[PDB]
Amino acid sequence: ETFDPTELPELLKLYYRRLFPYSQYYRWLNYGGVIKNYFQHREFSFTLKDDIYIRYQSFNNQSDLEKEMQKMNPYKIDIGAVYSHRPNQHNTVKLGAFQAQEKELVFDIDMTDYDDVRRCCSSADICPKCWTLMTMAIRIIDRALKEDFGFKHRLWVYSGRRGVHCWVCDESVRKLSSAVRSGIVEYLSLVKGGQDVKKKVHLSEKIHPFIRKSINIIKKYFEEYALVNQDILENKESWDKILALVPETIHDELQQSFQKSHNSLQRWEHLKKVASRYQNNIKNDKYGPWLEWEIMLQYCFPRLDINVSKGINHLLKSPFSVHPKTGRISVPIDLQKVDQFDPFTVPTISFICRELDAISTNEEEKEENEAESDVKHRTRDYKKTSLAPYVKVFEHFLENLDKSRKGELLKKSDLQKDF
Amino acid sequence: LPKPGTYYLPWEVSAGQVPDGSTLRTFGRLCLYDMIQSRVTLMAQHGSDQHQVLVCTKLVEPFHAQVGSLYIVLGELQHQQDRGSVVKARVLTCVEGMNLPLLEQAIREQRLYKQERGGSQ
Amino acid sequence: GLVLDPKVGFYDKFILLLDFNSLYPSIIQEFNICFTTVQRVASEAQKVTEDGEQEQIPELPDPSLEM
Amino acid sequence: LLNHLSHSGNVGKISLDQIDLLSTKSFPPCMRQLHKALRENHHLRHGGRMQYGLFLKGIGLTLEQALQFWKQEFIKGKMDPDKFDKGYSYNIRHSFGKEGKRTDYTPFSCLKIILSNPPSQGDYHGCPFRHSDPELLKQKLQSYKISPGGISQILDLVKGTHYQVACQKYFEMIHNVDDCGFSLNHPNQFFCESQRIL
DNA sequence: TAGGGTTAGGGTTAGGGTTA
Repeated sequence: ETFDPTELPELLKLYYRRLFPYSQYYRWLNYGGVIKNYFQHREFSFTLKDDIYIRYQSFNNQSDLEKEMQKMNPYKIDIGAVYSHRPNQHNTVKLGAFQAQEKELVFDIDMTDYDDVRRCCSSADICPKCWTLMTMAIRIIDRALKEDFGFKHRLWVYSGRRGVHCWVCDESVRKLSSAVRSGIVEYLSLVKGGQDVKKKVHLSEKIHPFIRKSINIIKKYFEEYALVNQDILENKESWDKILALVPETIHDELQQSFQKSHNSLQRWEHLKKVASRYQNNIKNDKYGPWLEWEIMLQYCFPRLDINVSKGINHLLKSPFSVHPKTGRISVPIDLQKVDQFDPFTVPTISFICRELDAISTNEEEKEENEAESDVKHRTRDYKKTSLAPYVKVFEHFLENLDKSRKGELLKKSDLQKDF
Repeated sequence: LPKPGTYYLPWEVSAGQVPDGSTLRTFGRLCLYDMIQSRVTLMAQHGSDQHQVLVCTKLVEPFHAQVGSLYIVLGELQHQQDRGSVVKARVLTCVEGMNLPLLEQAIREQRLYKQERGGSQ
Repeated sequence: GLVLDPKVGFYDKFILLLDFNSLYPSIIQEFNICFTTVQRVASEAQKVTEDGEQEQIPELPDPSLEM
Repeated sequence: LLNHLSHSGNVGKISLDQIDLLSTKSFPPCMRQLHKALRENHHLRHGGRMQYGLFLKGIGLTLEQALQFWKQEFIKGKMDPDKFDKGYSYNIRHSFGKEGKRTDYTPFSCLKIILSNPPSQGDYHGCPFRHSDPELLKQKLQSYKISPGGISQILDLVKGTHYQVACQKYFEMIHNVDDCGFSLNHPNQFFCESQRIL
């Protein structure tokens, strides 16, 4: 059913009462307590009704967190960095000695940053055809992180409307400084330039191994999507803005070829033939020898933002949130089934509340006379809901992290000669 | 808001007669300032006995040190696994010339009055 | 109280000055301004909460109502 | 000796309607593009917004005048006044250090702006001498009636990565002065010298 | 015929929920 802003608060209260995975959330944040009070020194920033902004809300323990969540009923949940003192008592320490120490490396991808290139929708609209954009972006970034740097643990979260966030949560990464993160983001960024700049790539004859891997893994998706779905070379103004990306020496010839041609496939083939002919006939041209490659990267590569990762005290939306516009709950995305992730099929708050009502209806004749605490009741509650695959994926990631901790402690035991 | 700071003479806290995580305020005389590791070892005499308390200082830098002088420390106590008992400093001021016996008698009298008022309830 | 800003100029010839009599009583008499005859359901200028620069002035009470 | 080694923009109040003429006269290139975009679309993102606010604060604009200016230029952007009070004037109040931590902020320097975060699509902050196309830069210079010799000199300076010297040349051309006589380091210097000329 | 001047005097209220 259509989400209405005039009915959300009661559903939000019910969700915070029943379905919010407090146990797994605490288990992830606590990190096993290897470092004293590591979870106790985290900064939170809620957002209550009437768009009032508050921050610096620590939590002594999991039970206190549950009680405060039940009482407060906030809209957006965010995660900060770990400091040297409890954030709620930040005014009790001399100024300058209260500094951020560690936080998880994150990246953001904004779907709306492709308006000048995309034509499927307008502004804040989405289509199933354009989802391949963030799909291939996810594949590229995940492969680059997994291979080039070797970061072990990764957790992809769909924001809810147009974005997907990266939550790198390894051990040897949380201690990095700002300069190293800036270097990471610079190395992972290729689309460079402001509004005034048209061409987003200036590549020489030499090609980096990273660019080679990207272009190899990008061919299998560029053809179908670009040629058939979006049809970049459809209209006159389309190739009119296309030809601005190439030297003027063949502008008229390519325009005549497009006029002769009928569909975008023929125009793309003629562009490829002309480019190949020019490469064999290179004569004092400052342009790179990869016209086709550079145009595909310009219209196909993802775009990041250095500001969200350069800062160490910055804030970003926590998973399992509730977007106040569509009611879709932010859920993790499976790494091995990315191509089967339809954005429109993610369960919403209204649907999950009706599911809870039907679950109670079933409980009227299936589960009766139970003297259990709220823990087991809520466990079976979110087991019976539609979030079960998502929490299962979250639990599998947590199990992987726990196995990594077991391996690291066994390695420490081997080094320390304690058996 | 934090928890208040109750007084404690050095030898009681030296024997670990307080629960972990409590907030306490005590006194003593500095003996060594480990520069690199941000650790302070102050001492206080008791007849023929000398007691030692370890003080983390990570929250009051920069901080001048006066070797062989009295001090007042207020903070929270954490029972470490190997290091034992260390107090997390929040405020650390220096006082000199103040006689100990007046202070000790003062806390003794205050404790006695609190217990006396506690006899009615 | 509103100050008028008419055509600006200086005239040294004869100036004729007039003043109305009992403007507020005349307004009350003409439009039947009274507590028992005026309601407070509008959105004109004065009596609304701080939601923006718009508030409520009561409209003209119906002359056909009881005086 | 330690004291020796330890090292050792307040123009009077202005109106709210002369800003357009001063912009057409006194704004340096590193901010003229930002002003033009603000006057065209009546909307700007964070990177340009803090830069513009800091500059206007540093050239003698009061809290009330700046609030009125922002509310006017954003009403021209089809907003709601309640939403303005909740978000934008709310941010502006701490932009000048009225409340909150009240740590008053100095305007960004020319060097910092040139070496700041690179703008992306939907952003206009940053000096055009560093983050603009040569053809667009030439077109915008021609829109300011720059002599062809001055255009060639500006292009040569840009090629030499001497953005400050290009800004000096632009100042000299717009103000019809043969020599500026002062090294450019901060937009407040540019604005104060322009006001001195006026 | 015994002290001076003898006078009653300040006596309210102010607002969180914030970062470059």
